[PDB]
Amino acid sequence: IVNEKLQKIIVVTDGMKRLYEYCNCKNSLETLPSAANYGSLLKRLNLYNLDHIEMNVNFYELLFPLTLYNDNDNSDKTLSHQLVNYIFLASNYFQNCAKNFNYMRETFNVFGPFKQIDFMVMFVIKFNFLCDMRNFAKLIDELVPNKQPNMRIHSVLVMRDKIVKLAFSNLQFQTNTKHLQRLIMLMN
Amino acid sequence: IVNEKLQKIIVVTDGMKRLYEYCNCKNSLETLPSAANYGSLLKRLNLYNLDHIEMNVNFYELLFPLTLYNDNDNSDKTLSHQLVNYIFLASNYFQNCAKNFNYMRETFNVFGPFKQIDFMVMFVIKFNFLCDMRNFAKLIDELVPNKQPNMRIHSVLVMRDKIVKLAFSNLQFQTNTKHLQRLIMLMN
Amino acid sequence: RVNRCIFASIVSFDACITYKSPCSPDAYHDDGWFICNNHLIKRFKMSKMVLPIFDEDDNQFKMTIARHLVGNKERGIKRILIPSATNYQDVFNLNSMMQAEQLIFHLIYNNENAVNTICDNLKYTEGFTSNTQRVIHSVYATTKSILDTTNPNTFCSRVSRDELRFFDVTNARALRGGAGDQLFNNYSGFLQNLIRRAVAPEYLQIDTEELRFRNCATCIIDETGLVASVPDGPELYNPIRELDRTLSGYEEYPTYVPLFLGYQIINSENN
Amino acid sequence: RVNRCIFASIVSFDACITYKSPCSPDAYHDDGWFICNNHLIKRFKMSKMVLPIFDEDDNQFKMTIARHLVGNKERGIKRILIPSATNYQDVFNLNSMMQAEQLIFHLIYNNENAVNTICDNLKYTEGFTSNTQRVIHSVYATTKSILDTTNPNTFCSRVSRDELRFFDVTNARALRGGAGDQLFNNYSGFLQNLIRRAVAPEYLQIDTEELRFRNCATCIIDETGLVASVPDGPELYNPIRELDRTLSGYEEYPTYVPLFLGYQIINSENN
Amino acid sequence: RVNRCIFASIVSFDACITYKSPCSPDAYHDDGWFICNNHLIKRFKMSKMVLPIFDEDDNQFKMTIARHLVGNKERGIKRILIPSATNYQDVFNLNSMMQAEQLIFHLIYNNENAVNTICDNLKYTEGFTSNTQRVIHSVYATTKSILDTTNPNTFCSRVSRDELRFFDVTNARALRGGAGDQLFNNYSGFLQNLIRRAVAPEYLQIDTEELRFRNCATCIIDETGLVASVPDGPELYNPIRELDRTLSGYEEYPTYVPLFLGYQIINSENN
Amino acid sequence: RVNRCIFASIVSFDACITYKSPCSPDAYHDDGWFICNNHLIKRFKMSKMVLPIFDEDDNQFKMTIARHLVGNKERGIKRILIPSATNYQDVFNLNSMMQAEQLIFHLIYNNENAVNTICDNLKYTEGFTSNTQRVIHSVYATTKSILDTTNPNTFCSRVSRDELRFFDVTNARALRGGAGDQLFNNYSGFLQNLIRRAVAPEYLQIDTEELRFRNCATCIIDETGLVASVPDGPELYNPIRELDRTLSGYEEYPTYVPLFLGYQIINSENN
Repeated sequence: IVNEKLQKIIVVTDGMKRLYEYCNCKNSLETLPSAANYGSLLKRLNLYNLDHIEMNVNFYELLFPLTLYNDNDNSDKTLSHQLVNYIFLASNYFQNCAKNFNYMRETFNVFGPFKQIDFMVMFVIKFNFLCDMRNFAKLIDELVPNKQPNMRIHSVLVMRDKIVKLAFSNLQFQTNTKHLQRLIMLMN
Repeated sequence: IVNEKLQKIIVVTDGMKRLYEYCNCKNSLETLPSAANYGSLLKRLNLYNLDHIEMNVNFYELLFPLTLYNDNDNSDKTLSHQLVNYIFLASNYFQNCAKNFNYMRETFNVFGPFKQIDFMVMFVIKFNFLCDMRNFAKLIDELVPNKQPNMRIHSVLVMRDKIVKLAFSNLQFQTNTKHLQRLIMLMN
Repeated sequence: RVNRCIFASIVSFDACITYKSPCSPDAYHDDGWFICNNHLIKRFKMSKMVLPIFDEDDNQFKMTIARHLVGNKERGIKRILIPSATNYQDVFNLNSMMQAEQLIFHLIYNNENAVNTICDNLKYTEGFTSNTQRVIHSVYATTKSILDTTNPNTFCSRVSRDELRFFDVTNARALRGGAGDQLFNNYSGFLQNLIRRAVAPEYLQIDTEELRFRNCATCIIDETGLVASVPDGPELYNPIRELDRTLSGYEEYPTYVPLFLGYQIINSENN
Repeated sequence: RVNRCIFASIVSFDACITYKSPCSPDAYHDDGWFICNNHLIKRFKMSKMVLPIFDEDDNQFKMTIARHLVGNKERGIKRILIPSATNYQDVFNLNSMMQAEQLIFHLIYNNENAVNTICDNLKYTEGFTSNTQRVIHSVYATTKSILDTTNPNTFCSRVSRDELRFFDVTNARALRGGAGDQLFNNYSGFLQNLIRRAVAPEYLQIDTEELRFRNCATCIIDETGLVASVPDGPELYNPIRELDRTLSGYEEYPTYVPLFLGYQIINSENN
Repeated sequence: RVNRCIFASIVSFDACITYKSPCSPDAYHDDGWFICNNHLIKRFKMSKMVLPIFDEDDNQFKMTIARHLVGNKERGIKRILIPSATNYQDVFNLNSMMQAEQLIFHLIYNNENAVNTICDNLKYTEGFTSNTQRVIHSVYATTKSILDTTNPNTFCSRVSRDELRFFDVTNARALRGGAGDQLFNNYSGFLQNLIRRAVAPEYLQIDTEELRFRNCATCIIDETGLVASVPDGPELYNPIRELDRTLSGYEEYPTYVPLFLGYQIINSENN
Repeated sequence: RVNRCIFASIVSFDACITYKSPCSPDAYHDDGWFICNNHLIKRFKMSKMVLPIFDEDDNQFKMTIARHLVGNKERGIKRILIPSATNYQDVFNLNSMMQAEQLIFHLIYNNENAVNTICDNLKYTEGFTSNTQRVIHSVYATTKSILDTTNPNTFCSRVSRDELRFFDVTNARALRGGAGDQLFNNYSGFLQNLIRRAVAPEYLQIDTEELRFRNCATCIIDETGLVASVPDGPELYNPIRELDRTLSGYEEYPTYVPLFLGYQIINSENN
């Protein structure tokens, strides 16, 4: 059920931070990623394989854990509004990022020619998003696994998620066979 | 370089098969999951969590590697239309899986109440499709790293990815506090 | 045929001095606004206007939109347009207008105690029983008749929750966005209808499409009500021979400041 | 009485096929621009219009301003309004337009190599010395006599504080917002004058008073010239019976998005 | 006013015996088909028909489509509508019709060897140089003046690469869906044009929306050319008083098998 | 000459305000259908039409066939044409339409409890005994009069076990064909007759010949009532000038969705 995904995401945040990712928390999500604020992170990550990163993102599923949260009864409208503003902010941020990959590619290439610059930018975006989610989770009070949902938040999430998925799908791009032979040997 | 993606998808598939997933690959892509083929898989999976799974599928990213294999010059038209047909087939299979998720959930949970039911169903879908993809890769002849784009193939892939991702998006959901205590204490 | 301005039913129920009716003729239209343009500009710094939405097939569709009347040097109180129940009596100098206007405002903000006080204070005047009581009943009934339609609850709710006009995407640096839409719902139904029909979304969401009319918001919702001040910057300009001759009419692009705030989502089902 | 458009002298220097002169009558006005509105909308994505600056004393003062001619889905070169020196031939594919158009564009960008190549290749054609030589001389002379006046006035502006036009993007963080101030300054005097008269600043400072018109930028300067890409967000929309019956003249408020970028400074003496 | 059928210019190149021309006036319509339906039905088991596409706002759009004429018990050779260049000579018994029809088929099939053989054989016959030389010259000129227009290439390719029609989206455990579309790319320009105009897509993709006009495939491209065979099952039936009286006209819904095969998508810029 | 629709006897038995009976002129015909076309389309997503079946001896024969009225984007409940007894009251909002319609449906689905509730609630109304009771008798009696013709049992069974219309040949992925066929047997005689005449067979067996008309099915039957879903694919499109000019009436073959389901076997003695 939902509690499984919630706890899994919490533990994933904790463990991924413990292994490699570290708080550069001076920067929030309100604006684009700041290469000047990530030179050290880029240099660190340049010495690893990032090819498992992919251009898509499960924004709807990613924010689904935060969906199930409330105290007993509707004490105030603060929770739902806070979440709505968060959702619209996230949608705008992702769309602007997707629209402006050329600017970031140029900016991060200026710091040096690195092969995995695309995956670097993608992970920068995701890490900023994760830190902002970490803070907003620090804001909230309590969650329950009763899985009582809200229709309006659900619809807003679905629509903005469709926009985000289409925006990332806009990604198109233009322009060692011994490894193919090795694969064919391995399968056979 | 795109060849990074080539080798990355190849090695990810190879290692993912090596670790736990044993090839049960006789069935083709023109069909929906069959319980008789996956009962033992579900039973063994029950004890290993799969919440890592993302509901969405990177259709275009998944199918991009096999876009770029072609002997120099127009060696044969067969590869082009074979790839196009495979793309359409996978698209329709994914569409039908998304459309009829409830029936498959029921047909697979009839054998036992698990907490990863839909997770296991999506894992089965992805694993069977990936086995079919590995067989199709075993079908192909040779590749090149020259990275020549094809407007026709790319346009087809883009449109199909848009449709498939939207259909996946339409998937929705029916509309222990010490965990959050630990999370907040970690955050502070 | 029938005027639809809330203040159109203003009556100087002194039994001696008659009341005026300066409402503009257009108030009788079925726009949905419950205020005549003259009342709109007098009681608030607002001016009704329309924005058209075209297409590639030459289709017509349009919505209401408001306009500022506040200048630049005006600060603080003068910058408040539609205050909340907390700060309206102070900003509208209730001891200045007709008692009927005072009753109207107390009703607008659900100020029942002020209603009862004004009623039982008027009761003491001589000659009230003749016609002043019937006039006060008529005014109260007219106000309630205007109010009930806009309310979502009503008697038989004709509710259609299809327009997702959430009213807040401002990128407010402070992570306190949870106040804009937090308000605008604790208000009177008439206030909510007026603000909905007054300000048009900068970002439009229909089905799968996204539209942008203004790159950045213009007004903002705050605890003291709607305020016509773009956040983090000086206010916008408000203007209230040979070179001109050679510069003939060239689509002057009027410089007055409209209203722009919030996001609109529309499902396929809604009309 | 005399037209002042560079394209107004466009002529097919073949002596056989007639040439077109679509320049509108307004191109005879010495208002400061140097393009006929027809050529402005044809070659560029611009449409002349004026904005009046009033005050509280009802005084008239108007300034030139431009308008978008791009939709939403157009990308790449289509988003460029005025290309830079390096990226003008590709966006204009000069090989497809008339040779006189190519010569005029080369003169505008001061592409001396292209002008010399066109001239010495035109030396080869037969009948050139008869009339095509004199036609090319007339075209070149007119182009020089139009360009020349601009360079002093642009130069003098680039000398002293009289009107400090800063193309610095507001809200310095913003987006790319490149300080292409010298890329503009790398434009020819005609291009610099055209862009100055086309786009107006968001903040204006007269004497000591401060005036603001837009809360955010509209266009942006890039290495590919002036591109109408709103910073930090999707581009704005460009539009290019019963309910309509009840909606009368209600201050239509044109929805097309005009140019707004940069910062201006006004000294007391300017008029 | 002028017929636009390839077979409409059939000429008996003997200068003695007259020739026939049974083309109906339908060939004068510029619908995209270049064969009078008489010649199409006579040579091929097809018939012109158009299926119009509607919308929600009452907008009209129509697209061409073909119709089967083969029977049920008819199997094999007769089942083929458009045979391939490999298997067209045998199925159409070129030794049966006039040599002009054979020339037309060979030019359509780009059988240059047959054209050269027919020309050099016609050289020998007595009286050929009198009139038959120029007769065959004019016939060949007309044939090529059609063929080039049919092909996308011509002197310069006037191709509208906007509508993407695949023609083979089927999946019935063929295991070689990639083989089903091997042809349609070896066909001549006119052959490809005619086959595309004849068969309509079961699935249509306009940008973001998905539409469907059939449940399952109708025909299929075979190595021996186009065949009026429905895959995955027995062939559908082909038809070639009291109850009728008591059941008046109720939209008969004609049953003759139409054409449905392949997949289509439209780009963003296409209109 | 006499009306033969179930909804023909629909009445608003208030003794003050009359009712509506917009049953189409075909309502009087003995077409075998027992619902007038207007009420059939309004209450159900069905459209009566005629399916002509010919032969090689030029023999005319037409069989009952319905047509879809549902679009594509509609999902779940809306795709369900004739719901079952367990899933019709929820989808048919009985408390909305007039009581007589509700009773009609209750009889249709054997909902005696709702008939008793309708009667006992109707007893409470004033003026009931005056004419309300007589009209409830009239409506109920006429409805039962239609029902008996529809129902096969009746008093004397006029059933001819000749047409083996089993209402499934689908080759479905799941081995539940014996279950889909197992359904349709819980439906009343009216429901079974209506579903029989609505859907035309795709496979028909008379004597020894095997008839086939569609390569694949059209709808499917579930316990939740008659639902329209093409097996294993997208939903078929529903529609609900120069090219038109150049394309004349060419057997348009309109694509409105016809129904198809079931395997038909006809004995030699059957007529």
